[PDB]
Amino acid sequence: NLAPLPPHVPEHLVFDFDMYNPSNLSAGVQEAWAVLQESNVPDLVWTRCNGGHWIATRGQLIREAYEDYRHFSSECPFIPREAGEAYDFIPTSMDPPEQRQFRALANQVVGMPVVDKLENRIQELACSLIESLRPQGQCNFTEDYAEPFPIRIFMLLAGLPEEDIPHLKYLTDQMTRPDGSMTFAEAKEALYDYLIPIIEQRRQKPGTDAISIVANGQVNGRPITSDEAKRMCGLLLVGGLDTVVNFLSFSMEFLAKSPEHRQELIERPERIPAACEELLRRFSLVADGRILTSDYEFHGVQLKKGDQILLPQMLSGLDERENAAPMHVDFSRQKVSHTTFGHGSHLCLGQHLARREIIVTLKEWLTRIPDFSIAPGAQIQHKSGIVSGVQALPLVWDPATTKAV
Ligand code: HEM
Ligand SMILES: CN(C)c1cccc2c(S(=O)(=O)NCCOCCOCCNC(=O)[C@]34C[C@H]5C[C@H](C[C@H](C5)C3)C4)cccc12
Ligand SMILES: [K+]
Repeated sequence: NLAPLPPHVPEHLVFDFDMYNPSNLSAGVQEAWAVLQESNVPDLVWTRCNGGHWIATRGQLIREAYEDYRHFSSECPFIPREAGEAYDFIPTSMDPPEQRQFRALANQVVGMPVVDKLENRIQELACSLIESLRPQGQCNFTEDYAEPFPIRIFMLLAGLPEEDIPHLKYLTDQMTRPDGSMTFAEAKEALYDYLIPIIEQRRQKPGTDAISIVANGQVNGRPITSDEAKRMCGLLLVGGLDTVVNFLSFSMEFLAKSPEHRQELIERPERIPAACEELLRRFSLVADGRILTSDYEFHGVQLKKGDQILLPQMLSGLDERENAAPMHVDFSRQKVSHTTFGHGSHLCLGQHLARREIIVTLKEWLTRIPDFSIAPGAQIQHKSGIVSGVQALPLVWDPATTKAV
């Protein structure tokens, strides 16, 4: 489905990349996107897929556009446009300067100080999940560890009850794993519908959970509205789910296929934080974007007001112009540059929580289950979109090589 080429887009910049079903996807999703960085592909191209939009293909342009919020607005951040148009999460759908105070409030509840009182539940959570799988000699890592882990952490951050996990999980999957049964807007309303009463409850009777802080916060002078509070809690919920689920999956798929990298981390556990950083670069997975606020020439290319531009956070660290031999994982890589957590005013607020979740997972898994493999005969399937991922991750190990800890 190739949308008619707008008159202002020259034909030499056309490259019909499909972000939801890239060709060569079977070879790995990062590799599928990296086709945009082969030598005969311009720094900035137009695809007619998914309604028609620009794609910046190089770290320098991706970073620049993310810095220039005046021209590249978060008001419509998703492709296709209809999804971008409905989306009203806070602060991701706002531009500076109104975004600033909402980001400050969100930061209180997911920021670096909060990551200390949570560490213990994160550690405990990772250990009991791993210990439950360890004697089986197999799991589907995506389903059995990756999925339950971040939602359980969010419940403890937001002071919500465990029994709600399955309902909430059903709601969020309906939003981010579309089978096409309902529109983005439709799924989002279903989600808000759960959240609306909880905010009502916690505005009248506030506690000390993240939802209570948000719903009773002060922004831009005055108290936050119930509408604003819902739009914030919606994003605090979903922001840390698919990203962490899919990232851990990519990481574990790599370690399962790489005994030498496994052993490196087993022999030298102090290298885990650095290995986390290099995996973050290599298996970067987010791609959202911006909408042009005005006509604007960007690196020799005429962009038109209302044009959408995909600015793939994924691509910056895969750019061979900023990391030599980018497809190779080197835990001893000396200057690891990436925009995996974004760039500019919307830089991931959960990046510190995310790193703890990743580092704790790797530390605790390698200690209990040092030697594991991809199940024999399994072909690992990837999916591509705004948050790329792993369909399933069947792993196997000999329980006799494991230790209860
Ligand atoms: C591997 C894990 C994660 C990755 C790769 C990731 C990636 C990103 C990216 C690329 C953005 C920028 C979006 C944009 O500019 O439009 C972002 C923003 C954000 N992230 Fe994450 N994220 C992760 C985990 C988390 C977690 C655990 C949380 C906490 C619940 C979280 C909360 C947020 C929030 C609230 C924003 C919006 C910041 C703003 O608009 O000012 N993220 N993340
Ligand atoms: C034109 N056409 C026929 C169509 C074709 C193809 C698909 C279509 C879809 S669609 O169903 O594929 N589009 C909806 C998919 O987007 C889900 C992502 O939102 C989840 C919330 N995540 C964040 O807020 C995040 C905000 C930021 C950035 C990331 C990571 C994290 C932080 C959380 C996302 C809908 C309608 C039409 C479609
Ligand atoms: K919008």
